[PDB]
Amino acid sequence: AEFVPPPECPVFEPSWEEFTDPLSFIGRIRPLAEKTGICKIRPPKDWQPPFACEVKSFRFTPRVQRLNELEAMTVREYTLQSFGEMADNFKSDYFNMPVHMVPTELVEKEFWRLVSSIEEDVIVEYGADISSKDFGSGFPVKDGRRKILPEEEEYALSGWNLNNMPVLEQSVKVPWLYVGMCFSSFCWHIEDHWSYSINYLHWGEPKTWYGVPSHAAEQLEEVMRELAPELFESQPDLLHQLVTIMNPNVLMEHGVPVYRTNQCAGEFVVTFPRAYHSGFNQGYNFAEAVNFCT
Ligand SMILES: O=C(O)CCNc1cc(N2CCCN(C(=O)CO)CC2)nc(-c2ccccn2)n1
Ligand SMILES: [Mn+2]
Repeated sequence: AEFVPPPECPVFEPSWEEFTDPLSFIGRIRPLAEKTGICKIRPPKDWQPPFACEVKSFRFTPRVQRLNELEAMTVREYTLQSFGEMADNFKSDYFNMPVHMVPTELVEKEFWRLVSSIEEDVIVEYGADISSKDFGSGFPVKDGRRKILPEEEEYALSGWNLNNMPVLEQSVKVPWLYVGMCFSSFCWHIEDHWSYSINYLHWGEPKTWYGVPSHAAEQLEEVMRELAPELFESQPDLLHQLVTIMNPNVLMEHGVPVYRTNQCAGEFVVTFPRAYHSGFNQGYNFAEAVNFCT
């Protein structure tokens, strides 16, 4: 009856030698991680980049998300502080306990119950698709728009700085920010041009991920087309991906391999080419993501 968590995706804790270059490291872990779609990377313990966003002027209007909008078939400005105050108040009121005491398995189980619930309409807000050009990237950048301390220059030049990832494909982009709260989510989808993606959680409560390897991409799309609303069945992928929310247990019951992970603060998540992925936030957090080429 209740949610059965998918198996855990691979977690890598590279040494300082293996942490020298991201593309080299991702290429060596590819034989395993591409069989799970997503993977988690924990940097060395002393690798702690400072949060470099202009928090004094950071303002945004988040988007409203109704969890059961598909089942039921049916805009305030915040600062970073005011959104976090709303986010913590929502979670502590909903679970009747401090936000840091709510188990991740409980938020996960309750999230998927609310998505399919008809008698309970839960509505959250998500600060999504905030460009790193608006208020700066979460990573220090030698832009000249903000001071970089000597202890922060190694992070401004690091290859794991998402602003330093290669983004140009060989033929004949900047990171985006996401301010999450409890139950704010993103549905199943693949990146444009089947591109890689790397995600870094700067701070806050964990972000729960679900991933499907690329070898099962067609199987997921077939299951989606079979069970998604018939009114959205003939929609193109770029538009259907806006409303492709589906319980992972439903995919697993149809033979789709699904892996999960809890991305905690200071940890990376890499999605491989054509790896369908979805997830939700356990609470107030801040993430940065960019597509990169190999
Ligand atoms: O929350 C994170 O830390 C990043 C999760 N990853 C996203 C998030 C995203 N936002 C936020 C969630 C709502 N939402 C969807 O649910 C449909 O995707 C769309 C807007 N949009 C994308 C995306 C879109 C088009 C092509 C590639 N990617 N990826
Ligand atoms: Mn995406």
